[PDB]
Amino acid sequence: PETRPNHTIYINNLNEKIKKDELKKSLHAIFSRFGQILDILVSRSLKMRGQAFVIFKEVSSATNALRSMQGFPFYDKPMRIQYAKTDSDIIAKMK
RNA sequence: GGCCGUGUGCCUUGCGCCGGGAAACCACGCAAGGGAUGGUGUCAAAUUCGGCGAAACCUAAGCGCCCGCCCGGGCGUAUGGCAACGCCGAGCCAAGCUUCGCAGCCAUUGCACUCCGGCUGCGAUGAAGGUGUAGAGACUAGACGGCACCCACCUAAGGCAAACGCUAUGGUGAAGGCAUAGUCCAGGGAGUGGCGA
RNA sequence: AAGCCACACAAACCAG
RNA sequence: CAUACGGCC
Ligand SMILES: [K+]
Ligand SMILES: [Mg+2]
Ligand SMILES: [Mg+2]
Ligand SMILES: [Mg+2]
Ligand SMILES: [Mg+2]
Ligand SMILES: [Mg+2]
Ligand SMILES: [Mg+2]
Ligand SMILES: [Mg+2]
Ligand SMILES: [Mg+2]
Ligand SMILES: [Mg+2]
Ligand SMILES: [Mg+2]
Ligand SMILES: [Mg+2]
Ligand SMILES: [Mg+2]
Ligand SMILES: [Mg+2]
Repeated sequence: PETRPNHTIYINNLNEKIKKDELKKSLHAIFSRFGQILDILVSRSLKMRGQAFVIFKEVSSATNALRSMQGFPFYDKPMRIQYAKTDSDIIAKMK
């Protein structure tokens, strides 16, 4: 379902075969139509595989991303999005 | 093939010893013997270039002594040389391991911000051990070699235990592979030709 | 000298 | 005990 608003969004249920360095650019171009993107974290580890965190400059870029991109097929797989349960280390150094 | 001897590598015993180790025991220095040194699989590849050392042993230019002197000689000696062998820089290497890529399958629906699941497959780099290092050398093979286990003996740090204590990822079960076993091919056996003293 | 290098070469044997 | 060296068979 949904959680409570955040600067960063939690993306899961991805295709686990797409490589780290390739996927970043496939995310930096597709989501930049909501606003500016700060950083995209992707790990291929057993725990973090098929998961991605996308950090925007403002909430407006992330809130619309939750609605406009909910269910979008990405490499023949549905894209599930939730709000982040924590604030990113990239964000914590400013506030 | 045997018997005596010298050297060097070896192990055992009985000595020394601010080294490492928790102990076993390893390493170090020497001296006297040859009684002893467990097992099964696996790996067979690279085998290039270039420097550093050696004992006995063989020989005697130079130099020393001597045959009173020269002419010959004689005696000592390595600094010359053979060579068991001890090793250094660079390049390459099989399987087993450290770490990385890509592919393949099995898992995994997982909230991270430091990196990270397991296999089998090539390719890659790490640390061993090789190789260079045979009588110039060519080639087969397993071993005394690299590797995983297996067994006997010793110790027990850590882990286990209330506890006498249990337990090996720690020791001990030699060195030989500067060619070991083989089959070749140098070499001597057995010729002249230089160089050398 | 001991030994080294080049060419030539018959055996069993010795042969790292 | 192994390698190599000096003798001897
Ligand atoms: K000690
Ligand atoms: Mg014996
Ligand atoms: Mg070959
Ligand atoms: Mg003289
Ligand atoms: Mg004279
Ligand atoms: Mg003499
Ligand atoms: Mg000498
Ligand atoms: Mg050499
Ligand atoms: Mg060789
Ligand atoms: Mg060898
Ligand atoms: Mg041989
Ligand atoms: Mg001859
Ligand atoms: Mg030899
Ligand atoms: Mg030998």
